[PDB]
Amino acid sequence: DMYIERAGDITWEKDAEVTGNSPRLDVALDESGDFSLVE
Amino acid sequence: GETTDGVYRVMTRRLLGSTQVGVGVMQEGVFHTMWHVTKGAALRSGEGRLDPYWGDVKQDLVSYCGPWKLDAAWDGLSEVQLLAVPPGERAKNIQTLPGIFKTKDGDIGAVALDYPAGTSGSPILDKCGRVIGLYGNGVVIKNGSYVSAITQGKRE
Ligand SMILES: Cc1cc(CO)c2cccc(Cc3ccccc3C(=O)N3CC[C@@H](N)C3)c2n1
Repeated sequence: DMYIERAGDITWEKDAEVTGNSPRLDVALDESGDFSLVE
Repeated sequence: GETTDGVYRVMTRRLLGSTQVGVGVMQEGVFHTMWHVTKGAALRSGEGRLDPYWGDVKQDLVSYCGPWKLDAAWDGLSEVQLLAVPPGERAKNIQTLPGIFKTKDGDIGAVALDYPAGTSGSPILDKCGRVIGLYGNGVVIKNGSYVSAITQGKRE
């Protein structure tokens, strides 16, 4: 049995850690909601 | 129960200790998370009960107490922030320029940030603080690293 606890406000924070790349990926989405790489 | 707008942890006590299974967003009295987090089960907020209202295993989304409310969209250009909420760790904004999932049905924003499974449902925001989708459904790439779709629902 499952419960929720508040964790913060939803706000854009100026000067947050900038990181991560921006890949363009060919993908398929199946009936079960699972993404896969089309190669 | 707690109905204040913001981001929330989704916890279970059905395993060892109190385990975070995911994350979600409270907006306009509706709780928004990913389907694989709850499997469509009821939630507690203190004494208050939260019952499912809408869900879709293919979109991997679910809303509680009312219809999906979040309708902002990635503009296709600007950087975004993942308001990551990892298990046991404070809420933390991570700014990134999304990549792209190219599918037969269209292109979707994707964010290449790796976090534990329990981070599923953490919101992705635009510069105006609007939630443009949730983190936690995506794909493992050549490297072994995770790319999440920016998953958004439709608002009726
Ligand atoms: C495999 C993997 C790896 C990593 C990290 O490298 C993940 C990071 C964040 C979030 C997920 C998703 C996740 C969470 C918890 C249980 C299952 C899944 C999962 O893979 N799905 C189940 C239904 C399907 N729509 C997605 C990650 N799944």
